Amino acid sequence: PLIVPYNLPLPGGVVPRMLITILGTVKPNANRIALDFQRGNDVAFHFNPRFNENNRRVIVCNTKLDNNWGREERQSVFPFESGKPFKIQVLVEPDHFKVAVNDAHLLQYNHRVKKLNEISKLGISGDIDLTSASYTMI
Ligand SMILES: OC[C@H]1O[C@@H](S[C@@H]2O[C@H](CO)[C@@H](O)[C@H](O)[C@H]2O)[C@H](O)[C@@H](n2cc(-c3ccc(F)cc3)nn2)[C@H]1O
Ligand SMILES: [Cl-]
Repeated sequence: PLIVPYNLPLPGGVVPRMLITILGTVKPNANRIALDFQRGNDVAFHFNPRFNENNRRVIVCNTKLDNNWGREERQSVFPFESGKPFKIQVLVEPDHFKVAVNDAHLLQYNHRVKKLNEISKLGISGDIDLTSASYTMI
């Protein structure tokens, strides 16, 4: 329903209590997905499901500053399944992004980029059919 890669503007950046919801379906035989919360060219929060990294499924999270990736954070809980519909919810909290998939808490990612009100775009990329991408305040 939406064209991938998709850019969702986040007007005025993010703020605690802001909830971002992504609905879509993973393609058959998917290889990768990425969500990129961006501050200009920097990536404040990269959330990257990998379906086949050495025959393991893993989510890699990181930050990109001045074109350099930092220290990866890895989660081996892997809630996505090729061919199936999913919901990703990203709740901005004071100290971290809090991510739930299909209504189950998955991970938290501490804020490395601290100018939250400059994290003004979300890019959505990879091997999905994207149904919708939106935000609200809770
Ligand atoms: O850190 C995180 C980054 O990781 C690297 S790979 C990394 O490379 C290190 C040096 O060789 C190595 O040391 C680490 O082991 C290994 O993980 C990815 O290319 C990076 N990426 C992934 C994507 C991407 C684009 C579109 C999509 F739909 C899905 C994903 N765009 N950029 C990024 O995910
Ligand atoms: Cl990747």
